[PDB]
Amino acid sequence: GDTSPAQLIAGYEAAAGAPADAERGRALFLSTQTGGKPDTPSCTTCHGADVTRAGQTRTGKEIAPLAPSATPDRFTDSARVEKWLGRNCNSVIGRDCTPGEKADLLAWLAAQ
Ligand code: HEC
Ligand SMILES: [C-]#N
Repeated sequence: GDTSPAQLIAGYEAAAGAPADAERGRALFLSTQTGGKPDTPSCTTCHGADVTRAGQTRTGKEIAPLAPSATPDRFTDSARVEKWLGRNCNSVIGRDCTPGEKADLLAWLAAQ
């Protein structure tokens, strides 16, 4: 792609002013939120709790696994991460994810 996962995470860490924390990323990803859309209370609603397995849309269509260990080119395009997170941070949390949240989430996801 046009970037590496490390370059993406570094960019978010610089915007947040702090290093990524993958344990915080894991906790946010598995969390149940109440501020966003009713049908999507968690990132796991579509991607599952184990990101090495396929996820499912809200209609049951298969979503390729988010883990780079199962799907190779994950997190190698800066616009694609922004485009999807720009949509589903709002759907799950009710607001855009901050750059620190994006750093933490990708740091956890990139190691799976
Ligand atoms: C269903 C409505 C979703 C919810 C809720 C969340 N995500 Fe998602 N995500 C969804 C799709 C259909 C896709 C694209 C399909 C694909 O195979 O990529 C994505 C994509 C992402 C990405 C980008 C991956 C890349 O290749 O760079 C990321 C980083 C991601 N999803 C993470 C993520 C998080 C952190 C969520 C909660 C805030 C979340 N997703 C919610 C579908 C859905
Ligand atoms: C997904 N975003």
